[PDB]
Amino acid sequence: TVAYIAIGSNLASPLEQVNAALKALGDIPESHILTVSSFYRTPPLGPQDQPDYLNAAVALETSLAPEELLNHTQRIELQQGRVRKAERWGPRTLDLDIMLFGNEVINTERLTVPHYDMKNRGFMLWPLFEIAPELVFPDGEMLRQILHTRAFDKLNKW
Repeated sequence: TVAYIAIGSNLASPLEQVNAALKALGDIPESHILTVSSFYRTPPLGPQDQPDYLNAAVALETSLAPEELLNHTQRIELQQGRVRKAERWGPRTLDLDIMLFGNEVINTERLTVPHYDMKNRGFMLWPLFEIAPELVFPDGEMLRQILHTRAFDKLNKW
């Protein structure tokens, strides 16, 4: 199998925060680094001030349970996905959501393979477009079919 995971960090370090999930995504048991797009850099929020939204795509070979695979990444996000700051570490900056899970669909109260928030974003589809520009979503949708229908502004590489 193979689950398309994403990577989002709210830090401004040389892949110092992404490196944590990068190796952890491949550290997920029953899987192993199969593919990983490049790191992007979407502009801020506009009115306020959002950091370098480093959005990347991944293609792990996780044969685990969509819920466990979710707990795994989520575990790395909270376990080894937090910034350090003296004796008072920071919040969770490491992000890793299962954009997809091979060719299946859940959409349950606990699961949601067809990343309910990937077919409506302009910073989560591009990364996947760098490894699966023609990703045929489980339900049938196409990553390209969404980028062409919305024409989301491309993002620069971090």
